Amino acid sequence: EVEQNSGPLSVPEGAIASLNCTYSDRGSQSFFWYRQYSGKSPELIMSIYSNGDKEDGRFTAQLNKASQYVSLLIRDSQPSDSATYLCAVTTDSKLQFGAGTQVVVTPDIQNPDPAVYQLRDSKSSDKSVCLFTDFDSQTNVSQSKDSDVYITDKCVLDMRSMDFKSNSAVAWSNKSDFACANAFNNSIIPEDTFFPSPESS
Amino acid sequence: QVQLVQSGAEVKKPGASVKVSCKASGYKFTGFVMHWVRQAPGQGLEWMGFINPYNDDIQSNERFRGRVTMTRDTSISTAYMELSRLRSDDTAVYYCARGNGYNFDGAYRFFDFWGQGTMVTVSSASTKGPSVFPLAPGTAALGCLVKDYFPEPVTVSWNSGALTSGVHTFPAVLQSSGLYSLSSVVTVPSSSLGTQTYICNVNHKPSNTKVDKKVEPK
Amino acid sequence: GVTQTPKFQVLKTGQSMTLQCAQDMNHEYMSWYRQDPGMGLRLIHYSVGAGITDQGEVPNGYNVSRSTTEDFPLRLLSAAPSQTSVYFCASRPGLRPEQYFGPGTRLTVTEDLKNVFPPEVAVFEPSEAEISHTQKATLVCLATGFYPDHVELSWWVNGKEVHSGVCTDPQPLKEQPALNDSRYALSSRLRVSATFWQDPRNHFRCQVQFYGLSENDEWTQDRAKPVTQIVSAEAWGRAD
Amino acid sequence: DIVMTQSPLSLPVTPGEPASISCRSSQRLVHSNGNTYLHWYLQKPGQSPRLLIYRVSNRFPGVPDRFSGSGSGTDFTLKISRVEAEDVGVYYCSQSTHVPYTFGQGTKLEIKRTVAAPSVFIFPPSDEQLKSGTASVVCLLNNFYPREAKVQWKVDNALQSGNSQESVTEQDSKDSTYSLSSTLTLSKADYEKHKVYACEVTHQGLSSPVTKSFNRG
Ligand SMILES: [Cl-]
Ligand SMILES: [Cl-]
Ligand SMILES: [Zn+2]
Ligand SMILES: [Zn+2]
Ligand SMILES: [Zn+2]
Repeated sequence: EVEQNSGPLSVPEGAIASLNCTYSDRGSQSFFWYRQYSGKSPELIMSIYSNGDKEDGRFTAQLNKASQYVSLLIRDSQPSDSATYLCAVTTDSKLQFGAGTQVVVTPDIQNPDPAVYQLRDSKSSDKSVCLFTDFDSQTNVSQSKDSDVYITDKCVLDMRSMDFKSNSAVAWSNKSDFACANAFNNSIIPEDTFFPSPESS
Repeated sequence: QVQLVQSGAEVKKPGASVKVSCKASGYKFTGFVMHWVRQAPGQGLEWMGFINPYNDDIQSNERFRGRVTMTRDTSISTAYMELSRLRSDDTAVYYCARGNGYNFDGAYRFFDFWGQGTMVTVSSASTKGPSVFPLAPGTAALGCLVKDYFPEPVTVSWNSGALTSGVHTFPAVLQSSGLYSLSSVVTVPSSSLGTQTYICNVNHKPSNTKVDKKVEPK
Repeated sequence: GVTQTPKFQVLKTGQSMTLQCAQDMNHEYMSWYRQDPGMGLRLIHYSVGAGITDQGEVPNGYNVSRSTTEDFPLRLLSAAPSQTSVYFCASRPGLRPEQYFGPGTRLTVTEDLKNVFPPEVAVFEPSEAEISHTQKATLVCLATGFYPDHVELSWWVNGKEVHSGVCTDPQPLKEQPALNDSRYALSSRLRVSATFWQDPRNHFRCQVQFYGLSENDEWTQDRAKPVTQIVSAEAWGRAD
Repeated sequence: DIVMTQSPLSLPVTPGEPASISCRSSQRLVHSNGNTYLHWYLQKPGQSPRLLIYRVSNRFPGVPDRFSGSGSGTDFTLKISRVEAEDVGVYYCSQSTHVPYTFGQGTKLEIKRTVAAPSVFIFPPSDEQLKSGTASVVCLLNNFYPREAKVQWKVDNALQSGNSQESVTEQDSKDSTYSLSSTLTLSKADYEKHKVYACEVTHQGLSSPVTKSFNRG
């Protein structure tokens, strides 16, 4: 058996994501860390064979065979690092995997401008979505209580050429009472959230 | 394994009402339309109407409008068809049939699964369960005589459904008394009469009669 | 390296299937895993070399074969809804002790193929208030009412695929969370400068690859057979 | 209602031979959505109807590819390329484009096979039944062809009339034969005045009548 720390671990951008792993077989000789993005395959990022520290870019694997303990530290965490990290232990050439530890790296939003915008379907103006965006990583988005209102969780986009990152959550509904002023009513949003008028007719 | 299990046979008096039920299994009940089709003895098929269990939408054959009521109970996956002011020519087998269209699809206009049928007799005559007698035995014939019952039908099976080959269940005859009588026979190897147990399972639902008759050589 | 086909598959209860796996690295050891929420990676079967096969933790309902070093096919004798999972193939040298994984196979087993529905796709144009307030323009794409959860959403600007400024939800929402065979919805965003959106020469497309039935599958519904197909919505730049 | 008319209403066919059932409707069956909801069902004896062809030509999955349908306007056809013994039963054409849904009369497909004489068996009344004051003597004619059969009952060589009823089963799906059961009903007191009970069978498969008999009463 291989056991890993409880997740998701929320790590601010720039900070260290600390991952632990304990194994039961005392005769284990090879230790590995896999990174698995959502909907993707496990990718081997680190291997360690003898006690002490091994470094590779922003990763640092740490092994203590006496304490049957393996570590992975992620320095200067980027939202790019948000993935599940799996621990794998072996003796010779089966591989014993842990359940994983999901790591969520929240972006550093230095200039938030929280707002909810109404976006119209390019094919029909009747249909629209409400876009909650540009809020700092201190805001969390509650799921929909109503069954005919759909709300997605916050998502980080990075405009790489401008070095500009921003959060956003999307909400939509066929309900007649649905409006952008009501859309995120179940979440604790900033008091100064901008709500532009939807413009009549 | 989609299955539509209808309620048992009945006799109703002229002017009375009958409510036939049909319990669905093996699929999401609210997703498919349930139609009702009837068939008079030795006659063709007649569509009566349908119910969309999701929204309670119904469609009817004008011929039964004012008498037919189709309802459903989603908690017990059952659809009902109530037919009122029963006339003598309402004696028929009543079927529930599932439309093939899932989730509002137009394929609902053609039926994939059907219930077993519920025979309803419109009659002022009283129900009577049957008496069951053995028809004692290279190959030997043996059977059961299911005598004096009302109304139709009786079902007969052999060895709880484990003996099907060579089995002949005959259409009932109406006797001058007003009661029906029928025989079920089976031809088996002659060199098995003293080793294999032969039991006929007769069921007359209108009277709740369930008989298991052992048929042995004299 | 390690190859896996198909990427996605929808089966009907009782159907047969074989997931292909192949490595071009002369690895002796090949294994099959299934990944399920709650549990971790569970080994189904492994092969230490050509001609040798052995049971893993969960062998039940799965068959494997190793005629050659390159291929390790996994056969599903009779598809059951409990086999709905992600399947990973892996290969180790088995002499270096490191294991490499294939891309994975997302498999859904359903009681009937009438539950299969392709997505409807829609693009929602940037808000004028956002354009003025922030000098940026956000496009939102919705892929709705699809089943199974086997989609790939990409954004196309001027005929070329973009990744910068894009965010697609890592997991789709269940439209009916209480229901088991519930259809899904997925959203994505593409954010550009206001001046890029304001150019009427720029064309934006949201393309959704859906994996569903095959052209050989039987279908009796009035609606179009929900085959593997691309569904897309497009928007043009507007100097309003 | 839209009237659906089938032709022929009865169809004898030898296995291996093709068959065709015509269906004519009183109106055209194209729905406002473009689909023609004209279908074919087969009802085998003692069973519910079973869908073969939906929307003119579409074979329902699981149905053998020896069945096919075609047609347009008011004329539709169901074809069986090579008839098998199991195809016996009644074929209905159905229309569900307009409410109410309507069926044709039904076309009974009959399988033509070689002459097969019946196996004849006779059964005395049970002792349990005799206690009740009535006596049923049963004569079974098993797996014969064609359906034409005559059963004559004799008690002490005296030919009976008016004290027997019979019924015959539908053609078998496997061997294409019929079976007949005939019951002679006498009172216990009349049954007990006679010795010889006999049923005499004439069928085209028998060159001279077959008599099955028993002594007692
Ligand atoms: Cl009728
Ligand atoms: Cl006797
Ligand atoms: Zn009316
Ligand atoms: Zn007499
Ligand atoms: Zn007498």
